[PDB]
Amino acid sequence: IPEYVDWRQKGAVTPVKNQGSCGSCWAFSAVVTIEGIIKIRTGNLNEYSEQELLDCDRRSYGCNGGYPWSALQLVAQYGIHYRNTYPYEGVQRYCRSREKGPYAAKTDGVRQVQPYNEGALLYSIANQPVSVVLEAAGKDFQLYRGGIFVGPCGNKVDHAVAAVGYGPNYILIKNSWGTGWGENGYIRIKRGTGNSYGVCGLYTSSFYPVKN
Amino acid sequence: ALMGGIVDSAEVEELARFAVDEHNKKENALLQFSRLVKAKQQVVSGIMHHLTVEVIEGGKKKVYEAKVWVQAWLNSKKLHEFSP
Repeated sequence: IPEYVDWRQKGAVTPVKNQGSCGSCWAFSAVVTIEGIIKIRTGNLNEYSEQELLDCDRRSYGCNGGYPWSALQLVAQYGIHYRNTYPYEGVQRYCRSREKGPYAAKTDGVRQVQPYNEGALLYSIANQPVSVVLEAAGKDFQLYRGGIFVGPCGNKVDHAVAAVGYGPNYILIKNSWGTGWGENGYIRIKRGTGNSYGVCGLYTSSFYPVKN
Repeated sequence: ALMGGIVDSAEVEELARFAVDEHNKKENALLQFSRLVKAKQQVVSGIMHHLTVEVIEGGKKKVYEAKVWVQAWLNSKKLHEFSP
Protein backbone atom coordinates (compact mmCIF):
# COMPACT_ATOMS: atom_id res chain seq x y z
CA ILE A 1 0.00 0.00 0.00
CA PRO A 2 1.15 3.62 -0.40
CA GLU A 3 3.58 5.08 2.14
CA TYR A 4 1.29 8.04 2.88
CA VAL A 5 -2.49 8.28 2.58
CA ASP A 6 -4.58 11.36 3.31
CA TRP A 7 -8.19 11.40 2.09
CA ARG A 8 -8.43 15.10 2.86
CA GLN A 9 -6.02 15.69 -0.06
CA LYS A 10 -8.29 13.64 -2.31
CA GLY A 11 -11.31 15.79 -1.45
CA ALA A 12 -13.01 12.98 0.44
CA VAL A 13 -13.39 14.57 3.89
CA THR A 14 -15.76 17.33 4.97
CA PRO A 15 -15.05 19.93 7.72
CA VAL A 16 -14.49 18.82 11.28
CA LYS A 17 -17.69 18.66 13.35
CA ASN A 18 -18.44 19.02 17.07
CA GLN A 19 -20.71 16.44 18.76
CA GLY A 20 -21.15 18.62 21.86
CA SER A 21 -22.51 17.21 25.14
CA CYS A 22 -24.23 14.26 23.41
CA GLY A 23 -22.64 10.78 23.31
CA SER A 24 -23.14 10.64 19.55
CA CYS A 25 -19.57 9.94 18.34
CA TRP A 26 -20.67 6.59 16.85
CA ALA A 27 -22.93 8.48 14.43
CA PHE A 28 -20.26 11.07 13.56
CA SER A 29 -17.77 8.24 12.88
CA ALA A 30 -20.21 6.41 10.63
CA VAL A 31 -20.96 9.62 8.72
CA VAL A 32 -17.30 10.36 7.94
CA THR A 33 -16.99 6.97 6.32
CA ILE A 34 -20.18 7.46 4.27
CA GLU A 35 -19.03 10.94 3.11
CA GLY A 36 -15.78 9.27 2.11
CA ILE A 37 -17.04 6.24 0.23
CA ILE A 38 -19.57 8.42 -1.57
CA LYS A 39 -16.89 10.80 -2.75
CA ILE A 40 -14.74 7.84 -3.78
CA ARG A 41 -17.55 6.13 -5.72
CA THR A 42 -19.37 9.11 -7.29
CA GLY A 43 -16.83 11.89 -7.38
CA ASN A 44 -18.98 14.16 -5.18
CA LEU A 45 -18.26 15.31 -1.61
CA ASN A 46 -21.41 15.81 0.44
CA GLU A 47 -22.32 16.19 4.12
CA TYR A 48 -24.68 13.60 5.63
CA SER A 49 -26.79 13.67 8.79
CA GLU A 50 -25.35 12.45 12.07
CA GLN A 51 -28.69 13.46 13.67
CA GLU A 52 -30.56 11.03 11.45
CA LEU A 53 -28.43 8.16 12.75
CA LEU A 54 -28.66 9.46 16.31
CA ASP A 55 -32.48 9.48 16.15
CA CYS A 56 -33.00 6.43 13.99
CA ASP A 57 -30.52 3.70 15.01
CA ARG A 58 -32.68 1.68 17.39
CA ARG A 59 -29.77 -0.51 18.44
CA SER A 60 -27.79 2.49 19.69
CA TYR A 61 -28.69 4.56 22.75
CA GLY A 62 -29.06 8.08 21.44
CA CYS A 63 -26.85 10.47 23.39
CA ASN A 64 -26.04 7.63 25.79
CA GLY A 65 -23.78 5.85 23.35
CA GLY A 66 -24.04 3.68 20.33
CA TYR A 67 -22.43 1.55 17.69
CA PRO A 68 -20.76 2.62 14.41
CA TRP A 69 -21.63 -0.79 12.95
CA SER A 70 -25.41 -0.55 13.51
CA ALA A 71 -25.38 3.04 12.18
CA LEU A 72 -23.63 1.80 9.03
CA GLN A 73 -26.11 -1.09 8.71
CA LEU A 74 -28.90 1.52 8.88
CA VAL A 75 -27.44 3.46 5.94
CA ALA A 76 -27.08 0.24 3.93
CA GLN A 77 -30.79 -0.52 4.62
CA TYR A 78 -32.52 2.86 4.33
CA GLY A 79 -29.93 5.36 3.04
CA ILE A 80 -29.16 8.69 4.68
CA HIS A 81 -30.21 12.30 4.19
CA TYR A 82 -28.09 15.42 3.72
CA ARG A 83 -26.90 17.07 6.92
CA ASN A 84 -28.53 20.41 6.00
CA THR A 85 -31.96 18.78 5.47
CA TYR A 86 -31.58 16.94 8.86
CA PRO A 87 -29.23 19.20 11.05
CA TYR A 88 -27.48 18.28 14.30
CA GLU A 89 -29.28 19.19 17.51
CA GLY A 90 -27.09 17.56 20.11
CA VAL A 91 -30.03 15.66 21.67
CA GLN A 92 -31.92 12.59 20.48
CA ARG A 93 -35.35 13.20 19.03
CA TYR A 94 -37.73 10.85 17.18
CA CYS A 95 -36.70 9.41 13.85
CA ARG A 96 -37.80 11.71 11.06
CA SER A 97 -36.10 10.16 8.01
CA ARG A 98 -39.45 9.49 6.30
CA GLU A 99 -40.54 13.07 7.00
CA LYS A 100 -37.79 14.37 4.72
CA GLY A 101 -38.27 12.79 1.35
CA PRO A 102 -36.00 10.43 -0.66
CA TYR A 103 -32.64 9.59 0.92
CA ALA A 104 -29.58 11.42 -0.35
CA ALA A 105 -27.33 8.38 -0.42
CA LYS A 106 -27.38 4.66 0.23
CA THR A 107 -24.66 2.05 0.80
CA ASP A 108 -24.73 -1.68 -0.04
CA GLY A 109 -23.23 -3.19 3.05
CA VAL A 110 -20.81 -3.07 5.94
CA ARG A 111 -17.50 -4.89 6.48
CA GLN A 112 -15.31 -5.24 9.55
CA VAL A 113 -11.52 -5.04 9.46
CA GLN A 114 -9.90 -8.05 11.17
CA PRO A 115 -9.25 -6.64 14.70
CA TYR A 116 -5.91 -6.19 16.43
CA ASN A 117 -4.19 -6.13 13.08
CA GLU A 118 -2.35 -2.91 12.21
CA GLY A 119 -1.65 -3.94 8.62
CA ALA A 120 -5.25 -4.88 7.87
CA LEU A 121 -6.39 -1.48 9.17
CA LEU A 122 -3.85 0.42 6.99
CA TYR A 123 -4.87 -1.67 4.04
CA SER A 124 -8.48 -0.62 4.50
CA ILE A 125 -7.56 3.02 5.17
CA ALA A 126 -5.77 2.96 1.80
CA ASN A 127 -9.12 2.06 0.25
CA GLN A 128 -11.42 4.46 2.13
CA PRO A 129 -12.01 6.28 5.44
CA VAL A 130 -12.63 3.74 8.20
CA SER A 131 -14.61 3.98 11.44
CA VAL A 132 -12.29 3.06 14.34
CA VAL A 133 -12.47 3.19 18.14
CA LEU A 134 -10.09 4.05 20.92
CA GLU A 135 -9.89 5.01 24.58
CA ALA A 136 -10.24 8.76 24.82
CA ALA A 137 -11.23 9.19 28.46
CA GLY A 138 -7.62 9.80 29.57
CA LYS A 139 -6.48 13.30 30.39
CA ASP A 140 -3.63 13.19 27.87
CA PHE A 141 -5.99 12.39 25.02
CA GLN A 142 -8.32 15.08 26.23
CA LEU A 143 -5.53 17.66 26.21
CA TYR A 144 -3.96 16.58 22.93
CA ARG A 145 -2.28 19.58 21.33
CA GLY A 146 -0.60 17.98 18.31
CA GLY A 147 2.29 15.74 17.31
CA ILE A 148 2.22 11.95 16.98
CA PHE A 149 0.32 10.83 20.06
CA VAL A 150 1.48 7.78 22.09
CA GLY A 151 -0.58 8.43 25.18
CA PRO A 152 -0.35 7.22 27.82
CA CYS A 153 -3.73 5.48 27.43
CA GLY A 154 -5.28 2.07 28.09
CA ASN A 155 -7.17 -0.13 25.65
CA LYS A 156 -10.64 0.08 27.16
CA VAL A 157 -12.13 1.77 24.11
CA ASP A 158 -14.89 4.28 24.72
CA HIS A 159 -14.93 6.62 21.71
CA ALA A 160 -15.60 6.18 17.97
CA VAL A 161 -13.71 8.31 15.43
CA ALA A 162 -12.55 7.95 11.82
CA ALA A 163 -9.19 7.09 10.33
CA VAL A 164 -8.77 9.10 7.14
CA GLY A 165 -5.11 8.43 6.43
CA TYR A 166 -1.76 7.33 7.74
CA GLY A 167 2.00 7.63 7.40
CA PRO A 168 5.16 5.67 8.23
CA ASN A 169 4.69 6.31 11.98
CA TYR A 170 1.07 7.30 12.52
CA ILE A 171 -2.56 6.89 11.59
CA LEU A 172 -4.50 10.05 10.80
CA ILE A 173 -7.77 10.40 12.68
CA LYS A 174 -10.67 12.85 12.28
CA ASN A 175 -12.18 13.52 15.77
CA SER A 176 -15.57 15.11 16.38
CA TRP A 177 -14.71 17.66 19.07
CA GLY A 178 -14.54 20.82 16.98
CA THR A 179 -11.45 22.32 15.37
CA GLY A 180 -10.24 23.73 18.71
CA TRP A 181 -8.95 20.36 19.83
CA GLY A 182 -5.80 18.68 18.53
CA GLU A 183 -4.47 19.64 15.06
CA ASN A 184 -7.47 21.61 13.85
CA GLY A 185 -9.61 18.69 15.01
CA TYR A 186 -7.46 15.76 13.92
CA ILE A 187 -5.00 13.53 15.75
CA ARG A 188 -2.00 11.57 14.54
CA ILE A 189 -1.71 8.49 16.64
CA LYS A 190 1.55 6.53 16.72
CA ARG A 191 1.54 3.21 14.86
CA GLY A 192 4.26 0.55 14.57
CA THR A 193 4.91 0.03 18.28
CA GLY A 194 4.19 -3.71 18.12
CA ASN A 195 1.14 -3.28 20.36
CA SER A 196 -1.69 -5.37 18.73
CA TYR A 197 -4.35 -3.48 20.69
CA GLY A 198 -3.00 -0.40 18.91
CA VAL A 199 -2.16 2.79 20.84
CA CYS A 200 -5.22 3.63 22.99
CA GLY A 201 -6.75 0.34 21.69
CA LEU A 202 -7.05 1.79 18.21
CA TYR A 203 -7.21 -1.61 16.47
CA THR A 204 -10.04 -2.86 18.58
CA SER A 205 -13.07 -2.45 16.31
CA SER A 206 -13.01 -0.98 12.78
CA PHE A 207 -15.83 -0.97 10.17
CA TYR A 208 -16.32 0.56 6.77
CA PRO A 209 -19.21 0.98 4.33
CA VAL A 210 -19.48 -1.02 1.12
CA LYS A 211 -20.80 0.82 -1.94
CA ASN A 212 -21.24 -1.00 -5.24
CA ALA B 1 -19.46 -1.74 24.91
CA LEU B 2 -21.26 1.39 23.79
CA MET B 3 -18.97 3.94 22.17
CA GLY B 4 -19.81 7.27 23.84
CA GLY B 5 -21.57 5.23 26.53
CA ILE B 6 -21.68 5.66 30.31
CA VAL B 7 -19.18 3.57 32.29
CA ASP B 8 -18.10 3.32 35.93
CA SER B 9 -10.37 9.93 42.23
CA ALA B 10 -8.97 13.32 43.20
CA GLU B 11 -10.18 15.14 40.08
CA VAL B 12 -13.58 13.47 40.21
CA GLU B 13 -13.97 14.55 43.83
CA GLU B 14 -13.36 18.19 42.93
CA LEU B 15 -15.82 17.89 40.03
CA ALA B 16 -18.44 16.66 42.48
CA ARG B 17 -17.58 19.56 44.80
CA PHE B 18 -17.69 21.81 41.73
CA ALA B 19 -21.22 20.60 40.84
CA VAL B 20 -22.57 21.38 44.27
CA ASP B 21 -20.93 24.86 44.43
CA GLU B 22 -22.10 25.63 40.92
CA HIS B 23 -25.63 24.59 41.84
CA ASN B 24 -25.56 26.65 45.06
CA LYS B 25 -24.41 29.65 43.06
CA LYS B 26 -27.10 29.37 40.41
CA GLU B 27 -29.98 28.60 42.78
CA ASN B 28 -28.88 30.54 45.88
CA ALA B 29 -28.76 27.18 47.60
CA LEU B 30 -26.97 26.05 50.70
CA LEU B 31 -26.13 22.42 49.90
CA GLN B 32 -23.19 21.02 51.87
CA PHE B 33 -21.11 18.57 49.85
CA SER B 34 -20.92 15.46 51.99
CA ARG B 35 -19.47 12.80 49.71
CA LEU B 36 -19.20 11.26 46.27
CA VAL B 37 -21.13 8.02 46.50
CA LYS B 38 -20.65 6.83 42.89
CA ALA B 39 -19.07 8.06 39.65
CA LYS B 40 -19.36 7.19 36.02
CA GLN B 41 -17.84 8.85 32.98
CA GLN B 42 -18.87 9.17 29.40
CA VAL B 43 -16.93 10.38 26.41
CA VAL B 44 -18.76 13.13 24.53
CA SER B 45 -17.07 16.20 23.01
CA GLY B 46 -14.81 16.01 26.03
CA ILE B 47 -16.06 14.12 29.10
CA MET B 48 -19.47 14.02 30.78
CA HIS B 49 -19.14 12.93 34.40
CA HIS B 50 -22.21 11.30 35.90
CA LEU B 51 -21.68 11.83 39.60
CA THR B 52 -23.92 10.52 42.41
CA VAL B 53 -23.42 12.84 45.31
CA GLU B 54 -24.56 12.99 48.91
CA VAL B 55 -25.22 16.47 50.29
CA ILE B 56 -26.85 17.90 53.38
CA GLU B 57 -29.95 19.97 52.68
CA GLY B 58 -31.40 21.63 55.74
CA GLY B 59 -29.64 19.30 58.14
CA LYS B 60 -30.89 16.28 56.17
CA LYS B 61 -28.79 13.93 53.99
CA LYS B 62 -29.84 13.73 50.34
CA VAL B 63 -28.47 12.15 47.17
CA TYR B 64 -28.31 14.00 43.86
CA GLU B 65 -27.28 13.08 40.37
CA ALA B 66 -24.96 15.69 38.82
CA LYS B 67 -23.70 15.77 35.23
CA VAL B 68 -20.51 17.80 34.82
CA TRP B 69 -19.32 18.45 31.26
CA VAL B 70 -15.54 18.84 31.00
CA GLN B 71 -13.65 20.02 27.89
CA ALA B 72 -10.08 20.10 29.21
CA TRP B 73 -8.44 21.62 26.14
CA LEU B 74 -10.72 24.66 26.47
CA ASN B 75 -10.25 24.81 30.25
CA SER B 76 -14.05 24.43 30.34
CA LYS B 77 -16.13 22.79 33.06
CA LYS B 78 -19.92 23.06 33.15
CA LEU B 79 -22.70 21.84 35.44
CA HIS B 80 -24.94 20.22 32.82
CA GLU B 81 -27.62 18.79 35.09
CA PHE B 82 -28.33 18.50 38.82
CA SER B 83 -31.32 16.74 40.41
CA PRO B 84 -32.32 14.21 43.12
